[PDB]
Amino acid sequence: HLVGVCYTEEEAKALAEEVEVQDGPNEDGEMFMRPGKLSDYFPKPYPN
Amino acid sequence: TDLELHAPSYPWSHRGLLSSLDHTSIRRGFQVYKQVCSSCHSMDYVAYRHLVGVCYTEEEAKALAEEVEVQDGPNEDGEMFMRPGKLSDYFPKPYPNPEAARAANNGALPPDLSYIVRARHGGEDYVFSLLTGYCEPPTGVSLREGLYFNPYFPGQAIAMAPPIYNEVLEFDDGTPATMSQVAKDVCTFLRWASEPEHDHRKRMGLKMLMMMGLLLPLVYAMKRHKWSVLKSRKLAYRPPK
Amino acid sequence: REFGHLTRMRHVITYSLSPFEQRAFPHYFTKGIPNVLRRTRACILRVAPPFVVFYLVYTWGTQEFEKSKRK
Amino acid sequence: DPLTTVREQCEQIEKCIKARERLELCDQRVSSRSQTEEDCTEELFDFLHARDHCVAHKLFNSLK
Amino acid sequence: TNIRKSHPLMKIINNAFIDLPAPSNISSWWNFGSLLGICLILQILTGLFLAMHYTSDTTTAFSSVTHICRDVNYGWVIRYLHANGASMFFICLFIHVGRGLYYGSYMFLETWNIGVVLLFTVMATAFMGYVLPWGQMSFWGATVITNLLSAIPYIGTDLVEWIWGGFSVDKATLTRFFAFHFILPFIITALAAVHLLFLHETGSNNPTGISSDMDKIPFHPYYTIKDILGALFMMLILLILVLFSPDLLGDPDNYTPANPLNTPPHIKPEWYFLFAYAILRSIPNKLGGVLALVASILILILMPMLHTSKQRSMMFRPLSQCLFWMLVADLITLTWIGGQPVEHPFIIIGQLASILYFLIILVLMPITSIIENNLLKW
Ligand code: HEC
Ligand code: HEM
Ligand code: HEM
Ligand SMILES: Cc1cc(C)c2nc(SCc3c(C)cccc3-n3nnn(C)c3=O)sc2c1
Ligand SMILES: Cc1cc(C)c2nc(SCc3c(C)cccc3-n3nnn(C)c3=O)sc2c1
Repeated sequence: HLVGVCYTEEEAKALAEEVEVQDGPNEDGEMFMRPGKLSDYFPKPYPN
Repeated sequence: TDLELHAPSYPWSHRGLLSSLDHTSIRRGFQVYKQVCSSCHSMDYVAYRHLVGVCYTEEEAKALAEEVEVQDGPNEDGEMFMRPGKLSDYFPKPYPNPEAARAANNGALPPDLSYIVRARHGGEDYVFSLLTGYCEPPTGVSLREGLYFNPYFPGQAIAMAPPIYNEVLEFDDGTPATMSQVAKDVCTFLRWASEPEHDHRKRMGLKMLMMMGLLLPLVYAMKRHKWSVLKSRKLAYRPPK
Repeated sequence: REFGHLTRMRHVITYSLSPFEQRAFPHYFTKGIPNVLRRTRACILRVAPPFVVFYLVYTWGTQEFEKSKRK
Repeated sequence: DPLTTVREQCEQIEKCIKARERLELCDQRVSSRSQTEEDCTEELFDFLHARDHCVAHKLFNSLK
Repeated sequence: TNIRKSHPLMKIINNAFIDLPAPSNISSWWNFGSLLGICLILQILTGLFLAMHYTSDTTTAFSSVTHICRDVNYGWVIRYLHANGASMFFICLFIHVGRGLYYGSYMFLETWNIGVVLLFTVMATAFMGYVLPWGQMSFWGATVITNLLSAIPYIGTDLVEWIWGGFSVDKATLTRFFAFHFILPFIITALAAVHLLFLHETGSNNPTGISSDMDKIPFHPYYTIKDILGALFMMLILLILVLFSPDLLGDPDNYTPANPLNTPPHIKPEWYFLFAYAILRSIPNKLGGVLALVASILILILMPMLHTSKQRSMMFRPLSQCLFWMLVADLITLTWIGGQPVEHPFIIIGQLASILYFLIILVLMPITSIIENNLLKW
């Protein structure tokens, strides 16, 4: 939502990179982790 | 080149217009599902509460699903709790992690079984002729490393090993457990799984036929009463001579 | 188009009886059977021979699909 | 055990020995030349159709 | 005074249903017009129940239909009423059209031309609804139509990437299929009111073809009781199907979810679209296939000007009656061929019966009526 408002698309992927997130389940693994995909909402600040 | 073979018709005890399902043969058929398959097959749409009043007492049913503990979501001071199953849980999925469940099966995903007799041209007559129709190849047909010959399958090459042979299970009421007694009970169960309203629709169909039998011959009597004025009239033509 | 404005008619008389003066079933299976045997004899030779042609094409059609396979 | 009883008793019928006749009449004839594409998966079906039609009429008495 | 004749609302009801002059010799082939109006109201109320629990998304479309048959109370009876009520609609509609063709009712020109429009709009409605459950015939039925709908020469490929939401099949794909399917039955209702407004100008035809102003009877009570009785006999037959055989007319292959990767062994539409499908597969072209499919419904509008007989109905014409049931036995042939696979016997039979459907209507019927005129000396 910030592309064309205050940032370009690069400067926006590279800011979603700055925090890695907790993705879902897959075979030969677990619910794994990964950096931001630019389709992610802003990361929440309290477990529950 | 090779071709079709169609299943014959068996006299099941629910093939009548008003015939119900045997609720004891459903009970013996859930145990063949929960101990012979469910290591290869899912039942994604059926829960444990769907079996209260069909084959198990609510308690006898809550005593099952204690037997399996299942993952639940994240909670505070936790991340992946585990807990015994409740009544609102669906039946557990066999091959954990999906699709790519083809490796345990030579690249043959084993299908979901919640709609399997409803989604086949032949119903439970097809799922009886295939489980008891496993045989040897004829003179010179081809076979891969992990596939078998079965005449009641479209290309005769099934990628499922014969899963019932004899004495594969022990029923808890003393019924002998031969090859034909089993697969008669996972055809009765798995017909209830496709069509769980089977017995309710056949008893509403009787309370509709008896009541139409009152209402219909008596609107027909009202019709014949009005139309008798026209059906009995006479006409004369008397022009001047 | 209402009732007293439809056509012009002269010299015809109508006699009718009340519905409560009549029997419900004067003749039901003693004229009902020979009258439908007259109405069936009038229609049969116009309606039946096209459907005897669909039968002979269905029977020949589902007999050259079986013998195409296995010699 | 009840199935193997029924399946053997109905394997001696005027349609199922008449099918077994052509089956081993052709079973013997495939294996000779070893460069042949001929199967007899056909021939098996004519026998299994004739036999399983008679099994279905008699098997469900002996069960449950 | 008489309040049936002076009240502003009760006047309209009295002129349309109570004091209407009607012929006295009307058969039970004239029952199927009000049966069609019962079948339309039934599909609307039942469909408005299913639309509160359906989800139009290609990941949860098949799963929201299994949920109503298992979880929601009385959802299984209402779902199979809707699927079997649509077969009931199409069997009454084919009786209705065949009646007006045998007895010459197409001479009511404004009533016949509104009817040909109504026939297109119910066929397009029933196509959109069979996409919505999204099993393996909703999938391979949707793609067969829309790669045949890319053979329109100048605007064709513009229209195929509009109905999927822009795309291939996704979550926003079946929102347009669903919104068309919601709206069209309410336009069918408005076209059926105009349909009856033009028939009120002449009244009805009758089985003899001859005008009957000298023999009218009031509509109430003679055809109010005869139409109630036929509607009860139709609700009996529909419930025999819902409660004793709810899967008899469908196909088992639509209980498998849609998979572009898996494979269905055959492609078979519903029974009431099987005659049009057999005409398509007889044309080795994709522009001449969609033309001959649309020309098989649009040939009905040429029936008023192809009429060369001195008489109106077929009751007194014995040679025209042999040709009428040659045409019915040819639509039975095209229904059987449409559900068979494409091999040698069913490929020549299918195209020799697509020729006979156009040869009877356009050539053999207008010549046979002139031979009959000449044997009666006009
Ligand atoms: C350990 C493996 C395994 C077990 C146990 C197993 N199956 Fe299968 N089954 C398969 C595989 C693999 C397939 C897919 C077959 C294929 O594609 O060739 C299959 C397919 C099927 C099909 C579908 C055939 C078709 O036409 O699609 C039915 C029905 C079936 N199994 C019934 C059962 C029943 C009933 C049981 C037990 C009571 C059972 N299976 C147990 C491996 C198994
Ligand atoms: C949803 C669709 C339809 C509805 C609700 C409907 C309704 C009716 C009704 C109630 C009547 C009067 C009673 C009767 O004769 O049965 C009628 C008559 C008629 N309809 Fe329809 N109809 C529909 C579709 C069609 C179609 C598809 C056609 C033709 C292509 C058509 C042509 C006619 C004709 C010609 C008449 C007058 C027949 C006569 O009096 O002999 N209608 N319709
Ligand atoms: C002339 C009227 C109609 C016809 C002929 C018709 C026909 C159909 C058909 C054939 C299906 C496929 C069902 C199946 O085979 O499983 C369907 C589905 C459906 N229809 Fe209709 N329909 C009509 C009116 C409506 C209306 C007015 C609505 C909504 C307001 C509606 C809502 C739905 C819904 C939600 C489905 C969901 C899928 C399902 O339930 O199977 N229908 N319709
Ligand atoms: C039970 C019931 C109730 C109602 C309210 C009803 N209404 C009709 S529509 C009547 C009509 C109109 C309005 C205009 C022109 C012709 C006809 N008409 N003439 N003969 N026939 C068979 C006709 O339908 S059927 C029917 C059945
Ligand atoms: C005017 C008109 C419009 C349309 C759009 C139309 N379409 C058909 S055939 C569609 C079909 C196929 C090819 C294959 C599988 C299933 C279905 N199918 N789709 N819906 N229903 C009820 C089906 O049977 S004729 C026809 C006539």
